[PDB]
Amino acid sequence: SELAGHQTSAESWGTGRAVARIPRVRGGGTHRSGQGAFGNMCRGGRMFAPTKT
Amino acid sequence: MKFNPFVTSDRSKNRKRHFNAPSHIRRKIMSSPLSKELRQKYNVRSMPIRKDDEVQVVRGHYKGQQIGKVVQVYRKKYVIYIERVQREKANGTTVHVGIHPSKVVITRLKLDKDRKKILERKAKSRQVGKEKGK
Amino acid sequence: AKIKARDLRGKKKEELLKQLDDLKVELSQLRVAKVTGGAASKLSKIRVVRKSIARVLTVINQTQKENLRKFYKGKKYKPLDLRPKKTRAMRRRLNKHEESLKTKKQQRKERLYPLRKYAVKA
Amino acid sequence: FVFGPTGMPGPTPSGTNVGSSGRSPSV
Amino acid sequence: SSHKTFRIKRFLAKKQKQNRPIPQWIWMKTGNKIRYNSKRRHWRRTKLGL
Amino acid sequence: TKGTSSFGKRRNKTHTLCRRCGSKAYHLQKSTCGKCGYPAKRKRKYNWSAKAKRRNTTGTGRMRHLKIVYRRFRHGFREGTTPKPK
Amino acid sequence: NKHQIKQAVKKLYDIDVAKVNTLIRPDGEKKAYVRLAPDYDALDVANKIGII
RNA sequence: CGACUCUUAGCGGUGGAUCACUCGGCUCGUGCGUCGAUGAAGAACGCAGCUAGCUGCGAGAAUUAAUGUGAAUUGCAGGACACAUUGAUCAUCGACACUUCGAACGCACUUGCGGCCCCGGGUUCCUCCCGGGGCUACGCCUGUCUGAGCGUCGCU
RNA sequence: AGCCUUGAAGCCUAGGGCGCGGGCCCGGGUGGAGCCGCCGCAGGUGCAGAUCUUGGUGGUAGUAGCAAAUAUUCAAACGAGAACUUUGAAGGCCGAAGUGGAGAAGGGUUCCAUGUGAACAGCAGUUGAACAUGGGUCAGUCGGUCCUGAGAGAUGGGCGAGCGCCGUUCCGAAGGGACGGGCGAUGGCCUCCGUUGCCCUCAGCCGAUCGAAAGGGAGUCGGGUUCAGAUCCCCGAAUCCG
RNA sequence: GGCUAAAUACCGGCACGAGACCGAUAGUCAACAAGUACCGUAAGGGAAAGUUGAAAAGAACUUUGAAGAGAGAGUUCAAG
RNA sequence: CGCGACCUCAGAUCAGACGUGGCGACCCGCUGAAUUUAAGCAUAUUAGUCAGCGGAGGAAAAGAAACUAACCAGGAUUCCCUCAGUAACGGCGAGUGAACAGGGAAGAGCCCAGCGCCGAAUCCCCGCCCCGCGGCGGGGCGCGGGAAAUGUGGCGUACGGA
Ligand SMILES: [Mg+2]
Ligand SMILES: [Mg+2]
Ligand SMILES: [Mg+2]
Ligand SMILES: [Mg+2]
Ligand SMILES: [Mg+2]
Ligand SMILES: [Mg+2]
Ligand SMILES: [Mg+2]
Ligand SMILES: [Mg+2]
Ligand SMILES: [Mg+2]
Ligand SMILES: [Mg+2]
Ligand SMILES: [Mg+2]
Ligand SMILES: [Mg+2]
Ligand SMILES: [Mg+2]
Ligand SMILES: [Mg+2]
Ligand SMILES: [Mg+2]
Ligand SMILES: [Mg+2]
Ligand SMILES: [Mg+2]
Ligand SMILES: [Mg+2]
Ligand SMILES: [Mg+2]
Ligand SMILES: [Mg+2]
Ligand SMILES: [Mg+2]
Ligand SMILES: [Mg+2]
Ligand SMILES: [Mg+2]
Ligand SMILES: [Mg+2]
Ligand SMILES: [Mg+2]
Ligand SMILES: [Mg+2]
Ligand SMILES: [Mg+2]
Ligand SMILES: [Mg+2]
Ligand SMILES: [Mg+2]
Ligand SMILES: [Mg+2]
Ligand SMILES: [Mg+2]
Ligand SMILES: [Mg+2]
Ligand SMILES: [Mg+2]
Ligand SMILES: [Mg+2]
Ligand SMILES: [Mg+2]
Ligand SMILES: [Mg+2]
Ligand SMILES: [Mg+2]
Ligand SMILES: [Mg+2]
Ligand SMILES: [Mg+2]
Ligand SMILES: [Mg+2]
Ligand SMILES: [Mg+2]
Ligand SMILES: [Mg+2]
Ligand SMILES: [Mg+2]
Ligand SMILES: [Mg+2]
Ligand SMILES: [Mg+2]
Ligand SMILES: [Mg+2]
Ligand SMILES: [Mg+2]
Ligand SMILES: [Mg+2]
Ligand SMILES: [Zn+2]
Repeated sequence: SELAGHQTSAESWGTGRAVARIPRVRGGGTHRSGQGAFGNMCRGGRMFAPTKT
Repeated sequence: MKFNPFVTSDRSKNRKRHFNAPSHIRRKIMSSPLSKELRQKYNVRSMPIRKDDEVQVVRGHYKGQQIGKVVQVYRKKYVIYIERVQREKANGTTVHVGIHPSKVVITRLKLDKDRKKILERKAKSRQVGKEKGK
Repeated sequence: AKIKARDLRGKKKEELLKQLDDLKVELSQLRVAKVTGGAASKLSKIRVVRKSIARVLTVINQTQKENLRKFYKGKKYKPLDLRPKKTRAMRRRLNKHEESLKTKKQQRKERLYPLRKYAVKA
Repeated sequence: FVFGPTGMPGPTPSGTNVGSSGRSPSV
Repeated sequence: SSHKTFRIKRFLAKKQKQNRPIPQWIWMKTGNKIRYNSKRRHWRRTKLGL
Repeated sequence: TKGTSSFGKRRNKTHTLCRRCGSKAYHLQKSTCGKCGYPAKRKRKYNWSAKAKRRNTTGTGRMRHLKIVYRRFRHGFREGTTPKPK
Repeated sequence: NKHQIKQAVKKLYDIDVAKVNTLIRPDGEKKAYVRLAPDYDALDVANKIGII
């Protein structure tokens, strides 16, 4: 799917918070909040060079 | 080989339609071959199994020549319960062991008007095919 | 002693109402039994008397609607619920007569120049 | 004849916080 | 509050009734997977928002 | 005192439940729903939130009447007939 | 409402009602406190209904 | 001596990798291509003998009728004088039914106030009270009725 | 005419080996159902790092700590079990701007009875606002309900591509009412009165509607009663409105 | 001023078929009571979570303990 | 003054109808950026694209030349191939960029106003009779009502027509 990995509003915390600069899931109150997103090294992200039809 | 474009041979689809089959379809899936004597008498090969039928277990731990009455057709679990095909629990109470209908042979049929109608229809469609080949 | 719809079909409206009343009284007693220690047999009867109530009401409602349709059959204007449902867009279509209409100009053209059946030699 | 299970849900915490309790400034 | 609207008291009453453990005969059902009511709510641990 | 101390003063609800969409997004002072836009006749819907459109689109609910239409369509929306009686 | 409750009780059990008090319970049900006229004994009536 | 420490190995833990499974996805292709004031989509609250959720249904409420099917459903109980042209169950679905809000429609949105017509019970013709039923929204087309104008006139 | 329930993959192994190496073979164990060689094809194909992602686990470490608001002690009971529960007795504290007795907002069953002592209540618990099983909120008179407030908001109108917006008396034929009178029609305790239709007569309100559980706004008090409700239940005595 | 089928389009819907695709940190967020639980006043944000066994045969009974837990015993090809 | 026509305009819980909201992959009409590229940046590009608003249908839109051409001519619309990264546009930079012809898929053509002739020859609704009646229509009969000469119907429309 062309949406896989992208159906989130993740945003990078930026430097200074002692974490890598990968974009992170917003909000709180669930396991998903503050996790990595989008990048191909992330669980639940988008794969590298998604295959095309 | 299958050629019908509207019949799926997909494994996932065929298992899903087996395990979600409605009650009146599980009845047809729960069919047993007839004995050699019954098969000759009626010209039918298989019948859907029914309560009060008398069967022989031909596979598993309980196989043998003993004929027992069908006491319960548990279509939800896809098994039948047969007289004397049972074991004991830890507390000593006896519990029926489920046998799949495809692993028994019907020696005597529970006959009523509807069953005689179903046997007749099966035997007639068979003869139409035999004359078609002949 | 069970209630079947086939039994109730010919019964008059008054009998069904009386038959309905007996069931409703019986259900009320059962709901009292449900809370005052009734037997499992009485609890199981609750569902049977409920569906019996539904059967009688179903036959009363059906008997009434058939007569209403006979009453309004030849009438120009009918209650909205006796008019065909179909879908909203289908109810707004040009009806059968309106779609078949043609201008006299179109009728004359089709009379004078009908499409012919022909073949061309190979 | 089983009556053992139990459970109770609650909010999942989140640790998106920043202390920042100092400054030099020491230009 | 004691001062309540009928609509609020009706919403609260439904939340009261959902807040029970599952019947224990659900466990013996043929294809059952549910072990407990995973939607239990505690008036102090998590709030209704209304 | 903008943190912990100020959080103790909040005891006045801004929103309540909405009679149309049933979400606690009905602004009481503005008499408007933040979610569905009630009392506007048309439903509030935007294309910058695809996730929000799939949370309340047709299909997510009960389909009380639409799914009977899907069944009736397969027989041409026939009416006023019954199967031939036994 | 109370008027409807009163008329239903009279017709269902052929008794007479002095007054009716109602509340809606925390579980959403409505409870009716129906008082019978002084010439009817609730204990006797409860026996007919099957309460006691 | 013996602790402690380190290395290796057996066994035991902690942990849930791996592997095998897949009633799920994803992609492509085909046919059809159908919502609503006859009240949609959506939302709320209810409904099971034991039932919280999911699922289904709407006070006829885990469903009625009909048709096909042909002996079950099932976790437990029960069997209505449920059970074979006195039809279990499932399926189909054309009959009937379908609470509250919602374009949402008497006015408001608190389960607040009405108005008109008819019906039933109190009473005792009207009134009055209670209950039931039917109506009472905006725009707009055709026509109908009732009107308006120091608009144009005709006869008086 | 590969392997495999006479045991596949996977995993483990101070077993025997091969290869410069990437790796691979065999032995033994566990495992329980599939797998591999060779010629070709294809690729989401090889990790030590990226303050990499997600999950798990360490040392630190039985360590920091469990020190704000003066304080506990004796006996007995239940109980397997008591510094912490209950009863009794002491010694203390809050000291009527209370650590007392009642409400508003908010909560939403936390309330009450009984039971449990798994998890939770940063020691424990025989206890709890935990868990489980059942109960509990009664009104003409107490509030809402009605009024208008600051304000909000339709219609007419205006503007606007348009969803719509402005505006609240402003570019409006904005009254569906009435004492009475005259013409009829229907009924009934048919005497004569109602109701009802039309006409005459009369008519400022001038702004739909919403807006307060602290403002305006008629009228309920005494006693008793429950495990939990009472100006609501029962007893008695009243009162407003229609 | 006006009407007009066909060949064309179709990541929504109803119903189907297939694949050199992925195989539970993958593939849809969602293989499961998932747009759920949970967070936010709100607009919104949004997971984790698959596998006993062929068959429940899911361990009767004895014994220590207040119990959790144990020791025996038993089911199963296997509870290694 | 009264009565009566017409015109313009009102009120009706008047008789019978119709619109509203949703979904929105594809379609039509608007409105409409900025990240971005130009190694800066303002024109330009991004892009008539995202976002925003309206309206549909099973398809939509378009469509039977006020066309292309300049040939020995073709002949509605839509789509595919090619024309063609071409003619052209462009701080003539970065970049952008069609058409005709040709080969195919499909193939379908028509109707008014006007100018005229026909005694309005036309239409809607109500009431009764026959037929049908879950797509509300066919025929007959009303000195029944209205619309319509401020123009309905038939013939006829550029390929000419009467
Ligand atoms: Mg992924
Ligand atoms: Mg013509
Ligand atoms: Mg709190
Ligand atoms: Mg505010
Ligand atoms: Mg329930
Ligand atoms: Mg039925
Ligand atoms: Mg049947
Ligand atoms: Mg109010
Ligand atoms: Mg080793
Ligand atoms: Mg296996
Ligand atoms: Mg791959
Ligand atoms: Mg790796
Ligand atoms: Mg690594
Ligand atoms: Mg220490
Ligand atoms: Mg206090
Ligand atoms: Mg107190
Ligand atoms: Mg503790
Ligand atoms: Mg308490
Ligand atoms: Mg406004
Ligand atoms: Mg008010
Ligand atoms: Mg007030
Ligand atoms: Mg009193
Ligand atoms: Mg067109
Ligand atoms: Mg997983
Ligand atoms: Mg996943
Ligand atoms: Mg994992
Ligand atoms: Mg894996
Ligand atoms: Mg997961
Ligand atoms: Mg695993
Ligand atoms: Mg083993
Ligand atoms: Mg009307
Ligand atoms: Mg630049
Ligand atoms: Mg640059
Ligand atoms: Mg720049
Ligand atoms: Mg520019
Ligand atoms: Mg441009
Ligand atoms: Mg857009
Ligand atoms: Mg729109
Ligand atoms: Mg629309
Ligand atoms: Mg459509
Ligand atoms: Mg054109
Ligand atoms: Mg063309
Ligand atoms: Mg070229
Ligand atoms: Mg451009
Ligand atoms: Mg061309
Ligand atoms: Mg062709
Ligand atoms: Mg003309
Ligand atoms: Mg032309
Ligand atoms: Zn809303």
